[PDB]
Amino acid sequence: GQNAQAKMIAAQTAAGRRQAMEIMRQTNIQNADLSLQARSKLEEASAELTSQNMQKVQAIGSIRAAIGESMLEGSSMDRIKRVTEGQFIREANMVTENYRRDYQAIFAQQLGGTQSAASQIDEIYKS
Amino acid sequence: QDGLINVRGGQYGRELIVHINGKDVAKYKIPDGSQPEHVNNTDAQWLAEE
Amino acid sequence: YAQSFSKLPPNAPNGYMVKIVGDASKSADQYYVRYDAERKVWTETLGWN
Repeated sequence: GQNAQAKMIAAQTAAGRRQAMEIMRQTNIQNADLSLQARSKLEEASAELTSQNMQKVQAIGSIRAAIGESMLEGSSMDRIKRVTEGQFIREANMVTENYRRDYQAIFAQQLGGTQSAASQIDEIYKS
Repeated sequence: QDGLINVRGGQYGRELIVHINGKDVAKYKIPDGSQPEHVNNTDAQWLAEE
Repeated sequence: YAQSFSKLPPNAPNGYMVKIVGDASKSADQYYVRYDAERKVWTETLGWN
């Protein structure tokens, strides 16, 4: 039955082609979820950095209030606030950098998944 | 006078509708996601442009 | 008019203005913030009109 063999093999072309199409659908959908997770991480970083900003308002405010009633002024009295403002800037720089590391990890995971899907599609095609 | 449409991202198989002044001005259907070419279709900036 | 502070988009036109009105029934959380394109920061500023 040559026709039977052709029908069976045609089913293999159907099996591999839909299997490969599904590999792309699953890999493409996972990547979208990772992108949404990265966006949510960005939003969380923004919220925590805003909290850091609000704490800074009260912190630098107190420095100005105390250094304002001291009756001394000068260079050392400005170095007190300058060093404090710097600590807040560096702390925010860390929130902004921890986010970059997380995004890089997501990027690497997405590339790994895409490469795996590519290799699987090659395997399916090679039959 | 004006507004904004923040685009967090694109998910495959969903539909996007913008309703302004009682009119569904924008209607887009993201493909299922089997073709790799749909990366642009799900991209945030490409979707915003569309 | 954006209810919560986190609802603001991460990026926006330089001159955009948004009001928080957190509660919608109390005057405790009413303030305006405008975006800053070059600095990529939403700056609290005086309200419109």
